[PDB]
Formats: sequence, C-alpha cells, structure tokens
Amino acid sequence: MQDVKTYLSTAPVLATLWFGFLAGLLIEINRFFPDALVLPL
Amino acid sequence: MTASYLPSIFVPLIGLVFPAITMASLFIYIEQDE
Amino acid sequence: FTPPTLNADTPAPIFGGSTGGLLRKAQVEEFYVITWESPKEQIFEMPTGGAAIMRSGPNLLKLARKEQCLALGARLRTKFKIQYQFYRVFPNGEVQYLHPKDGVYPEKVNAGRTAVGVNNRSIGQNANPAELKFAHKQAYDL
Amino acid sequence: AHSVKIYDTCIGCTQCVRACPTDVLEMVPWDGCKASQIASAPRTEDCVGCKRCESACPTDFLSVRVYLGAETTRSMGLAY
Amino acid sequence: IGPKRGSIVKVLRRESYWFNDTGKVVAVDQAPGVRYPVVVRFDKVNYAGVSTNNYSPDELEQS
Amino acid sequence: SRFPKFSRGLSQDPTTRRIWFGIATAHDFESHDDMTEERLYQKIFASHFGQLAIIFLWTSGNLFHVAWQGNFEAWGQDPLHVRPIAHAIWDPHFGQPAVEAFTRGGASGPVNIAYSGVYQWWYTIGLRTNQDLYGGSIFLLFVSALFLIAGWLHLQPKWKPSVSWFKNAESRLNHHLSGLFGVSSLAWTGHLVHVAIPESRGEHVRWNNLLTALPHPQGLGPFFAGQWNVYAQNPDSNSHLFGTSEGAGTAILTFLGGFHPQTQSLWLTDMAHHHLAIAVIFIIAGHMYRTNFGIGHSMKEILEAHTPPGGRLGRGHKGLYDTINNSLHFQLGLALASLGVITSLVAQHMYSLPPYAFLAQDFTTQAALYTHHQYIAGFIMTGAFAHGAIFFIRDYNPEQNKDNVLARMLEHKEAIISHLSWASLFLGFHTLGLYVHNDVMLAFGTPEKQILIEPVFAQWIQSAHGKALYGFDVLLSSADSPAFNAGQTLWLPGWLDAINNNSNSLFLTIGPGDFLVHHAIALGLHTTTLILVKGALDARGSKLMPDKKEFGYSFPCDGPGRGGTCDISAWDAFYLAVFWMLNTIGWVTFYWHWKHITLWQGNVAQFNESSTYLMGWLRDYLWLNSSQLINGYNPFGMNSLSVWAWMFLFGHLVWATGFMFLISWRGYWQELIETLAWAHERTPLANLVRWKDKPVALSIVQARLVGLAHFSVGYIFTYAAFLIASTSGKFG
Amino acid sequence: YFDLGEIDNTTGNWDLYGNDDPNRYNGFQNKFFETFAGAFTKRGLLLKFLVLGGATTIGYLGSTSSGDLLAIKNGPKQAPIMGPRGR
Amino acid sequence: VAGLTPCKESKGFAKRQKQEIKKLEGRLKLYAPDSAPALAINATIEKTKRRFEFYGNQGLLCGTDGLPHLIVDGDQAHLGEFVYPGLVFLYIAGWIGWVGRAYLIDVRTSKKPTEKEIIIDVPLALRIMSKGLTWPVAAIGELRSGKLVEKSSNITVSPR
Amino acid sequence: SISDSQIIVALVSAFITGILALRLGKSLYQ
Ligand code: CLA
Ligand code: CLA
Ligand SMILES: CC1=C(/C=C/C(C)=C/C=C/C(C)=C/C=C/C=C(C)/C=C/C=C(C)/C=C/C2=C(C)CCCC2(C)C)C(C)(C)CCC1
Ligand code: SF4
Repeated sequence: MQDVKTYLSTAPVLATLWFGFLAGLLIEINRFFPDALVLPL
Repeated sequence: MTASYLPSIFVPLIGLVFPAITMASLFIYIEQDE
Repeated sequence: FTPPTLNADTPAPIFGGSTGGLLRKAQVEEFYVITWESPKEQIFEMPTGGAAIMRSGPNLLKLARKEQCLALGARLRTKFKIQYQFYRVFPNGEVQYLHPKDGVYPEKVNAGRTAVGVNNRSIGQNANPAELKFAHKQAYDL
Repeated sequence: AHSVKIYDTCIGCTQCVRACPTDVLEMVPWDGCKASQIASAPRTEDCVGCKRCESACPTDFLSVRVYLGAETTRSMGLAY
Repeated sequence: IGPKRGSIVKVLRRESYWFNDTGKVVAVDQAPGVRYPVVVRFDKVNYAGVSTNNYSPDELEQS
Repeated sequence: SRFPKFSRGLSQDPTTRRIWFGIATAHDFESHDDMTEERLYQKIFASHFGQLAIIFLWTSGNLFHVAWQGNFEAWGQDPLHVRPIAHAIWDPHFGQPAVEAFTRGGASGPVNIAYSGVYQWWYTIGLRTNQDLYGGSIFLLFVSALFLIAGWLHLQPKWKPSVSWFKNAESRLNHHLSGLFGVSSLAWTGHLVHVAIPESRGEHVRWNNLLTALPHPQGLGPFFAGQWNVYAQNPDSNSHLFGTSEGAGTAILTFLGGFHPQTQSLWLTDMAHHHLAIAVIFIIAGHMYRTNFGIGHSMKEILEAHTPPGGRLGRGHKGLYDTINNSLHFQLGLALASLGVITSLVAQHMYSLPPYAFLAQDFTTQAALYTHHQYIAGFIMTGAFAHGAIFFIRDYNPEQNKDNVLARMLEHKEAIISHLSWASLFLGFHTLGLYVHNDVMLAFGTPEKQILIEPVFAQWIQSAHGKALYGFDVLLSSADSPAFNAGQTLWLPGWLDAINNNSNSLFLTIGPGDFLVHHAIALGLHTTTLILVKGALDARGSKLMPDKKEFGYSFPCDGPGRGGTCDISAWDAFYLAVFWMLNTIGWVTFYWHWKHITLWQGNVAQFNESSTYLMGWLRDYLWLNSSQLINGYNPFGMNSLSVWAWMFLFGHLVWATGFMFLISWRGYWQELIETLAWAHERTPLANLVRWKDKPVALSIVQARLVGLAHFSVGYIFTYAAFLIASTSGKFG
Repeated sequence: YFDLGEIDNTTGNWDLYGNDDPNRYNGFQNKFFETFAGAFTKRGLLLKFLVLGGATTIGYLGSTSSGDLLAIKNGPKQAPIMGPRGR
Repeated sequence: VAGLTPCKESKGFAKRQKQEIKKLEGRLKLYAPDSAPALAINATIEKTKRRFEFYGNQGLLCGTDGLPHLIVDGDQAHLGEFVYPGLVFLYIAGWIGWVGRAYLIDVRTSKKPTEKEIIIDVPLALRIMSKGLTWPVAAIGELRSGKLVEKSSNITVSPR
Repeated sequence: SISDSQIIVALVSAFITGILALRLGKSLYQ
C-alpha cells in the first residue's frame, strides 16, 4: 500500500475509477430522471 | 452549327497534334545542355 | 600530411555478388574506393546489402556513394578496431583522397585544419530576409 | 551544395561530427568554449542534408545548422 | 565572472527554449575568450531532451 | 544554363526535380537569381497584361461557342423550357447512344448544356442574337490583342516604367477609384440605360442607332435641370414581360427594390441606378489622395497620424505605408483578402437577389454559380493568408515596423492562435456533440429528444429585414418603427414583396438545422483562420524552430531531431488549411444545395427535419440526390448525365490518388525508384535507352503540393459532378 | 578489383551483350534500305515533316469519315430526350 | 416566439406521441402479455408518455416539424433551455478547471513535479476537489488579487 | 446564326492574337 496505492493513484487507473464513477453517476441520473431536455429549476 | 467540319479538324489538332507539338518541344527545351 | 596512394594491387573481399553495387554513376560520374588493413579473415555486413569475407591483409572495396563509405567505415571502427581511409575515383582516372584529410579522424581535433563555415554570431543574431532582398548573400553566409 | 553553418554557441561536444554520415564536419581549434574546439564544414559540398548533426547537437538553439539550398548528385544521395 | 553560482537567472536569449524561464546556474567559466561561460540548468527539458545550455552574462538577469 | 534559367541552383540539379521545380518556381519572380527591383515589377506588370489577355481570350471563346454552337436565339425565345447550350462536342470515342443522348436543346449534334449562367447574363445585359455575341467575341479578341501589345510594349526599354511609378500608391488609388471603379460603373450605367433597359422593353438599341434611340422621353433635360425624379417617373409594371414592349415603363433609374415578378430577378432600372450610385461615389472617392496638384492626402502621414495616444496600439500604424508599398506580398494578400470577402459577397448576393433574367428559375446553374464563387473565394482567402505568411518571411522588417500594430500582432501572436484554437474547439465539440446527439435520438426512435436550437438572432435579423414569419415585429416588420416609415414609400414595397415570398431564396426560413450548420460554418472559418493565422504569425520562427525565416517560406522540414519537425513551415500550414477550406466550403455548399434542393421541389420539411442530424445529410442528401447521378450509365444503357457519372467516379480517383502522396512519403518511393533505376540499367534492349534527368522520388514539399492538388481536383470534380447531376437530372 | 591501367574495366563499362561482327547482310539488301530511308535521316528534317504530315493525316480522315466509320459524324438518329421541368 | 407554437398545443407534437406508442404497441403484438420482453416495451411506453408530458409542461416551443425547439437568447420564459443549465454547467466546468489549476500549483512546488501528474496525489487532489465548490469567489478573488494571471515577463514566448 | 466567312475572320484574329501572345512570351523570356 506504499506501492499498491501508488499504482492505484496512476493516471489510467484514476481515469478509469473517475470515469467509471462519472459514467456510473450520469447513467443513474438518466434512469430516475430520463429524457431531460430542459432544467426545471 | 455553322461549319460542322471544324469540330472534326481542331479537336484532333489541339487534342493530339498540339500536345505532341508542345510536349516534344518542351522535352527538347528542358533537356538542352546550353 | 602526405595522402596515401591507392595501390590498385590489393585484392577484394570474398563476395558472392550483389545487385546493390556500382550502377552507371560509377561509369560516368564517380565511384568511391575504401581501403583498410585487416588483422584476420572476418565477415562484415556489406553496405550495398549482403555479407562478404574480408581478407587477412589489406582490402579494397568499390562503393557508389560517400555515405556507403562512412556506413561501412563506422561499422569497422566500432565493431572492429580497424583504421580505414577512402577515396573518390573519377572516370578519367583521377583518384581523390577524401577521408581523413589530415590523417586523423574529424572527431579528433588537429591544429592543421582551419575554421570554415563558422559564424561568430548565433542564430538569433542572423539578419532578417527583408533587409537582404535581391542580393547573392543570404541571412547566414555573411 | 548544402550550406552548413557553425555558430559560436558550440561547446565542442564533437557529436555533430560523430553523427555525420558523409564526413562533412570536422573539429578545428577554437577559443570560445571549455573544450577549446568548434566544428566546421569544409566538405559542405558532400552534405546530403540529413541534419543528423542538428539532431545530435545539445545546444539550445543549435550551433550546427544545415540550410537546404541547391541540390546536386552529392546531396541527392544517388548511385545511378 | 557571471552573476553567481547556484543562483536563479532568467534567460533573455530569444532563440532558446527557456526564454523568460527560471533557471539555476551550475557553472561559470572564468577562462577568457569564452563567449557563453554561464551554464544554466533548467527543471524542464527542451525538445531535444536536454536541460543544460550555455549562455553569456549579457543574456541573463538575476530574478 | 539549362532549364530553369531563372534559378541557377536548379539548373545544376541532375535529377527530375529540376524539371519539376522550374514549373513551380516559374512565377516566384523575387526568388530568382541575378534579380532586381525593376525586373520584378516589370515582369509582374507584363504578367498582369498576359493575365488580362487570357481572361479576355477566355470570354471570347465562351462567347464564340455560344454564338456558334449554342442556341442563344432559341433560348431568347423561351428561357424557361430551353436548356442553354455551351458548345458542341466532337468526341471520337462516342458510340451512337452517346451521340443520341447528348443531343439536347434542339441541336443538330451532341452538345454541352451551359451551367455557367452566361445566357441569363447576356440576355439581361442586352445581347439577343448570335451576331451580337460574335461581335462581342471579336471585340474582346481585339481587347486581349491590345493587352498583349501593351504587355510587350512595357517590357521594351523605351516604355519601361520605373519602380517609383509602380510604388506610387496615391496615383494608383486615385485612378483606380476614379477610373477603374468609377468611369467603368458609369460606363456600365450608360450601357444599362442605353441598351439593356430598352432591350428589356423591346427596343433594339445598337451602335447604328445609339445616337438616335433616346433612352428617356425627355433625355438629358431633367438631368441638367436638377429634377432627377423624371428618371424615376414611370417604372416597369408588374405585368411587364421581359424583352417585350407591353407592360413596360419609361423610367431608366428607378428605386423599386425587390424583384421583377416574371423573372424573379432584379430590375435593370435599379441596377442602372445602383451603378450610377457606385459610380458617383467612386469618382468622388477617387479624388482623395495627393498626386500632382497640391490637394489630397499622403497616406504615409495618415498612417503616421493614426496612433492612439494611450499606447494600446503602440506606435499605431507608423511605418506601415512603406511596409505595404515595399512588400508586394502585403499588397497581394490585402487584395486577395478583399477579393475573397467580395467573391463570397458575390456568391451570397446572386442566389438571394438574382441579378440576371431567368437565372432564379434555372436551378443547377444557380447551384454552380454559388459553388464556383465559394470555392474560388476559399482559395483566394487562403492565398491572402499564405501571402501574409510570405510577407512575414521575405518582406517583413522588424526594424521598420517597430512597436506598430503589425509588430504587435507578433507580440501577442500566441494569444491570437490560442483564442482561435479555443473558438475552433468550442465550435467543434458543440457542433459535433449536437449533431451526434441528434443522430443518437433519431437512432433511438425519439426525434423529440434532439437539442434543436432555433437561430433566433438571425431570425431576429430577418424580422429586422421585414420577414413577418417569426413575428418578432421590431423594425421593418412593424409599422411603428421610423426605419419602416422612412422606407415604406421608397424601396420597401418591392423588398417586402420579395422577402415575404416563400418560393424565392431571399432570406430563407431558417431552423435548428440552419443553426447547426452555421456553427459548422463558423467551425470551418475559425479552424481555417486558426491554421492560417498560425502559419502567418509563426512564419518567422517559433519555440520549436526560431529561424524559420532564414529557411525560406516553403521549406519541407527541419529534421527528425528536437522531437520531430514535420510540416513546421508556413507553407505547410497553408497546405493543412487547404483541406480546411475544402471541408468548410464543402459544408457551405452542402447546406446551400440541400436547403435549395428541398426548396425547389417544395418539401422544405425534409430539410427542416433531416438537417439537424448527420444521417439525414448522408441519406436524404448524399444518398437520395445521388440516385440519378450514378445511374447516368448502367449495363442497360446510358443517360445524359453519364459524363457527370464518370466525372463523379473520376473525382473519387484523383482525390484518393492524392492520399498516395499525402500518406505515403518520400524515401519509400526513393528506394523504389532506386530499384527501378537498377532494373532499367540492367535490362537487355532497354539499357541502351538512357535518362538525362536522374529518376528521383517527388520531393517533400512537392509531395504535399501534388497530394493537395489531387485532393482539390478530386474534391471539386466529385462535387461539380454530384451538384450538376443531382439538380440538372431532377430539375427542382 | 581496381587496376589504374584500365579504368573502364574496373567500373562496369562492359558491353555485356554486344557483338563485334562487321556485317551479316549482303550488298543488295543494304543498298535498298539506305536509298529509301535517305530522306528520313536528319533529326531536324524528320521532326518537321512528321509534325506537318501528322497534322494533315488526322484532319483528313477526321473529316472524310462517314456515319458507319465514326459515330460522331453519324449524328443523332432518333428523337431527342426531353429533360425534366419541360427543358 | 420565433413563429413556434407551444408543444402543449402543437398538433405535430401530439402526432409524434401518437406514432411512437403505435410503433411500440405493434412491437408488443408478437409477445405474450406477461412475458419479460413485453415488460420492457411496456416500460418504454410509460417512459415515452412521461417524456411527452414533461416537454409540454415546461413551456417548450414546437415548430412545424412537431419537435421541441430551444430558445437560447435569454428569454424570461425560456431560462431552463440554455441559461439555467448553462449556469449549472459552467459551475461544474469551472469546478473541473479550478481543481485542475490548483492541483498544478500544489505539485509545482514539490520535489518531483512530473511524478505527481502521472501518479495523481489523491489526498492532495481530494482536499482541493472539495475546495472547487466555491470557485467563482476564488477565481475572481485571484483575478482581483493578481494571482490568477501571470505577467508576460515570466511567460515563455516564441521569438518574432 | 453566324456565317462561314465570320469564322474565318475570328480564326485570323485569334491567330493574330496568338502571334501577339507569342511575342509577349518571347519578351517575358528576355
Ligand atoms: C483529344 C484527344 C484525343 C483524340 C482526338 C483521340 C482520338 C482517338 N482515340 Mg484516343 N486517347 C486520348 C486522346 C485522344 N484520342 C487519350 C488522352 C487517351 C488516354 C486515356 C486515349 C485513349 C485511347 C485508346 C486506348 C484508343 C483511343 C482511340 C481513339 C480513336 C477513336 C475513334 C475511332 O474509332 O477510330 C478508329 C481508329 C482509326 C481511324 C485509326 C486512325 C489512326 C490514325 C490514322 C493515326 C495516324 C498518324 C497520327 C495522326 C500521327 C500523330 C502525330 C502527332 C502530331 C499527334 C481516335 C483516333 C482508339 C483507336 O483506335 O486509336 C487509334 C483506341 O484504341 N484512344
Ligand atoms: C483611370 C486610369 C486607369 C485605369 C482605368 C486603370 C486600369 C487598370 N490598371 Mg492602372 N494605374 C493607373 C491608371 C489607370 N489604371 C495609374 C495612374 C497608375 C500609376 C501608379 C496605375 C498603375 C497600375 C499598376 C502598376 C497596375 C495597374 C493595373 C491595372 C488593371 C487592374 C487589374 C484589372 O484589370 O482588374 C480589373 C478590375 C476591375 C475592372 C475592377 C473590378 C472591381 C471588383 C473586383 C469587381 C466588381 C465588378 C463587378 C461586381 C463584376 C461584374 C462583372 C461580371 C458580370 C463578369 C486595370 C486595367 C494592373 C494590371 O493589370 O496591369 C496590366 C497593374 O499591374 N495599374
Ligand atoms: C497575416 C497577414 C495578412 C493577412 C490577413 C488576412 C488575410 C486577414 C483577413 C481578414 C479579413 C478577411 C477580414 C474581413 C473583415 C470584414 C469585416 C470586419 C466586415 C465588417 C462589416 C461591417 C462591420 C459592416 C457593417 C454593417 C453590417 C454588419 C450590417 C448592416 C450594414 C453595415 C454596413 C452597417 C496581410 C495580408 C495583411 C499581411 C500581413 C500579415
Ligand atoms: S524528412 Fe519527412 S519524416 Fe523526416 S523530418 Fe522531414 S517531414 Fe519528417
């Protein structure tokens, strides 16, 4: 974890973990709030 | 069309003879040692 | 430094023949002859393409370009501890000795050679092309 | 043919001569660096123009500089 | 000569990659006749990958 | 001293490159050897005369072919149902289906149908018979002969003009604005009034009756007495048929605006007044600069005096007069920048406001005439920017331009390139993301989920022009604005009737697809401007290579060292932006041809539903309109579009052939030609034949130019064919 | 293989497939060809009458050709095809 | 506005709702009514009917194509088409731009500044990704204090 | 329609123009 977490903090893994979370969030926004063309707020 | 036979003359000269005039005279000119 | 004279009696390396050798530029313009002294019978990579058995004594190799002489020459200067020289042979019979000019290779400095093509300024102090319009001189040769 | 020019920013690191494949460059004595030598191009008519010397020059900006000018059978690299 | 060894200088040379960049002086040559005696080391490489370059004292200022 | 004789360094080249580069350095006169100022300007002056002679000898043969092999009289009898014939075809390779299929327009043999709009032009201007066009062809043969005589004359040492005459910018501007732009538009007005208006009204006015046919009922009396409104008294009515005396008026200079209701074209009385206005204003504007008479301006002191005192522009324009006057590339770049912005103003104003009779009805001719001036303008504008780059290498002096606006462009050039880069990236992500989003929503069965943005700014400008379709009702669409009440008795009864019509192309109804392709257009102009401003401002040097000015303009590279310096030159930025002008004008003319190809057959809803996503562009425009294009010749037979079906395939050859020069690079072909040289030098019966030029591969700049020119020829021939086969085979 | 006495033999100047036979025809065949091809010898003269003779011989049969010989002089033999929109 | 009817009273927008359910109802005819693929099309129909009843209730403008068009001029009726989600976007996009700018300042004053960009220091990153919440007050605060922009004497500039 | 003799007038005037184009190209050479 002095070097395992260093590998986990690298540029491709952190891009995979962020965009996995980012596309995971935007899909789950698009399930409970789908077809969103106009922001009502 | 007034004169139908000048199509039959100028298109063979400007299409065949004139490139054969121009490219042969240029190839002499571009390969002159001078 | 007295330039070495091409002997024209030393023989060639044992080579089976290549199609990368002397074309008609050798016959009408120039060809290059590289001469070197060998310790023993070795095998070297031909710069025209292929492999030849080089002799145990002096060797003579006919090449078409000056770049083929350095590509061969730097090959037998790093892989082998062989000093080499080459020449420039013209079709009229004149042999022009080319390298090394002072007898010592140009990587090492000699006091006999002089500075030519050397600018006392840098690149940033070269003149603009707009103030050198319509002249034989250019931005770097003055 | 090609005009190879050496500038006074040279440190005499010799690697422009070592990268030269047609024996253009040579190291002449000089008084403007620690190595006390600068490059020169006496056989600049033998220059192909490959700029291997410019790729091997560590000086920023380059001390050896090759300007592609009139090209002959030396600087075209032909064998025919 | 030179500003100082181990000092921070800014390059005024127009054609260098490190123009208007912070550099660290590692060596100044005190031999006369040397055109570019001050050796400046940079934290960033150029396109050739090197960080060591020689400049004159007229092309550097202390920053 | 071999060919080329102007460059000594290429004459000693023993290779084929000497043959090639001498063609391509032929007109780069300032790069020649033993070359001076006087020879530069005199050779450029005689080259201008040769260019004028070529243009007039071109027009003479485009008039001679209409007068000789074209049915100009038959098109004058019925301009709606007769195809205009360009010239006859004499092809020895035609079979009998090709002779029987290319015979159009009631001709005696196979002929080419003219899509250049020369019949509409010559009809509107006053030419009616074939004898008038023949007399015009002989007259312009004489004019081109006179320009050849004048070009030869100014190279003779008695009539050689000095560089001080050439750099006389004040006299050149006064005699250009007064003479070229003023007395020629007043000459025009004299034609349009004497000839073209009575030929629109049936009167045959020629040179034999020029001094007898009075253009007005009271001619030159009300002109010199001040009452000019007599020349706008009785205009042509809406019942006027073009070329006939019935329904016509007597007024020669009207101000009606809008369109002639039968031709859907501009009124010759309005274009006559238009030319009397751009003739009075150009002769008055030509008395501006100081030449010989004490009064006038010195432009050097105008540019010196135009410095803002806050120092935001530095020294302002001080030193710019000598900068333009000494640099021919600055003047040529300014001339090509203005010429591109007016060749595009030509293209935008001859489709929406058709100036020639029966040009609006002929659809494929209008399509050709828009695509012509938008491609000629996207090569003229790129030539302007390329000449700005050539100015910055071989003509810009930083000592003479010290802290002026032109030097300050180099001072903040990274800001300009980075902000053009931001604008191009913004337009690209947004336009591509919205088109790809609308593609996904039409793919996913939901057309309603598109992001469709109504272009309300340009719709507001259309409602500001007088379009009552959107209902903004601000000015010229509302009666409460002072601009409307100042215009409603003067020009707006013609203009509002022309702009409220939905069949014409005057300010068309735009939608979300128009918004999206206008951002495609802004992407194209912004990215082409990005590459070209980047080439022009990094012309002298950059952080990768500071001595780009000392390597010339069109140098190939600087070697594989320092990471790699491929396409580093400013010519290579011009090279990369020729692809961007081709893509830009391809998008522009795709939008034009599909907005009009749906307007002309009526269903504008096809464009209004399908242009918002790229599968509509691929399917309903590129695939749907190409139905009768590629069926121009079949195994079953061949149609009249067959030459347009071959020229389409021909474009796909040449364009793809350019890829051979743009992808594969030199040293592969150099080793290939080395093997070929060995093979020729060792083959029995063929070794006897020698070359004098050593066979080499195409050099690197030449390779990029040849691939670029092939790319451009294929690109202009694929679209010239598709555009002149998907409108002329399915008229409408 | 370098000699310095014969520069052509050490550079590739070899007649690889040549022959040194002086003659193999007879005098009757040789005198016929030089008589007939005697006005075709000079390059400047032969280039003049080949251009001028070649321009006439393509303009003759380009113009004296018939309908069956070439289809472009045959002309149309059917009704013309009317385009769309009445054009 | 701009010649566009509202989508709640647009006959073309109601036509697209009618022909979308009818396309999905005909897809439902070849399945069993209690089957698993028929539940997906039944959820598709309720997703479609939720979508069309959401577009008409937001005051969307529908053209002659029956499609909702966005007015991006800044209309008081049309704020949620461009202005409201644009300000929502620029806050999020400025959050990305502020925590990437503040990370580079935090790693430029380090021992090896290039190893902290291939290997992103997550405790250093996550302590400023929270700090990107209040970024208009920190960007214009750095703009007013002069810390946002760098003076041109310390900026690498290519020669003329 | 134009006549036969008018084609002869055009071809001579183009040949005169072709001579004057040849004369300028000789002067542009020198
Ligand atoms: C405008 C250019 C031009 C013109 C006028 C022609 C004309 C012709 N082509 Mg050609 N061609 C050209 C360009 C040209 N070509 C080019 C650019 C391509 C390359 C893509 C081709 C490829 C091509 C091929 C592959 C062939 C044709 C053939 C034909 C013939 C078709 C008519 C026929 O049935 O005659 C039938 C044939 C005759 C009546 C024989 C006449 C031959 C005369 C007598 C030659 C006399 C000497 C000559 C004039 C010397 C010229 C000197 C010089 C100054 C030009 C005709 C002679 C065909 C043919 O038969 O060629 C002769 C054929 O096989 N063409
Ligand atoms: C009244 C006097 C007079 C007039 C008529 C001109 C006329 C001209 N000069 Mg000149 N000049 C003069 C005196 C004069 N000058 C003086 C005193 C100076 C001394 C300093 C010069 C020195 C000068 C130089 C050194 C050069 C010229 C050149 C030219 C030509 C410009 C290029 C050209 O033809 O484009 C024609 C342009 C127009 C007709 C203007 C059109 C404007 C826009 C682009 C188009 C708008 C028109 C319209 C929309 C198009 C509709 C037509 C369409 C239907 C087809 C033109 C023939 C150049 C040339 O070509 O040399 C031969 C040249 O090299 N002149
Ligand atoms: C680099 C360079 C160069 C070049 C550049 C270029 C090429 C540019 C371009 C540019 C351009 C090409 C531009 C254009 C512009 C234009 C404009 C800017 C316009 C505007 C307009 C206006 C403003 C008007 C107004 C109005 C309107 C809008 C509406 C109503 C009417 C009116 C009229 C009022 C040169 C050569 C100089 C040289 C040096 C360098
Ligand atoms: S020769 Fe070609 S590959 Fe090599 S540096 Fe130049 S452009 Fe690049």
